[PDB]
Amino acid sequence: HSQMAVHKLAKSIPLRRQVTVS
Amino acid sequence: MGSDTVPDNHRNKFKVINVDDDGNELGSGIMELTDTELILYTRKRDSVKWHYLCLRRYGYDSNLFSFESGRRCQTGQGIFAFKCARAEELFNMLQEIMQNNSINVVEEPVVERNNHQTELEVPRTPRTP
Repeated sequence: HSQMAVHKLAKSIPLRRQVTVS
Repeated sequence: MGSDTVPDNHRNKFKVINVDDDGNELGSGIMELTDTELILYTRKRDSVKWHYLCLRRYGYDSNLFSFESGRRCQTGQGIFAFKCARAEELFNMLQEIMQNNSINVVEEPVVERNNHQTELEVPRTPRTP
């Protein structure tokens, strides 16, 4: 984990857009 | 600093909140989109910085920064949720930062009409009831 900030979701969210940047 | 005619006016970050699965906010970090890095400042010590396009699929909802990067390091593998007001800036910017390096940003929603793709069905045939 190394602390960091950006937590983990492991699940999509109700987004308004959909740009999947590889 | 460096003595070679180098300006400083080149900082574009976004105070994004590091949220968990549920989304009840954890702390708060500064998302940075340098010329070649997504340095996500946090705890004034930990820097969750990716290689920009090292992600996998990035999105956003009004004022929510969503970005997912494949297995690498920092925090781990999975989707990331962030809460900010400059969500537009970050996104919009990124979208531009990608066109500069021909980065991949496979966009799905692009307002279609009728139907572009075709599915297996035709030609049809009469059943004769």
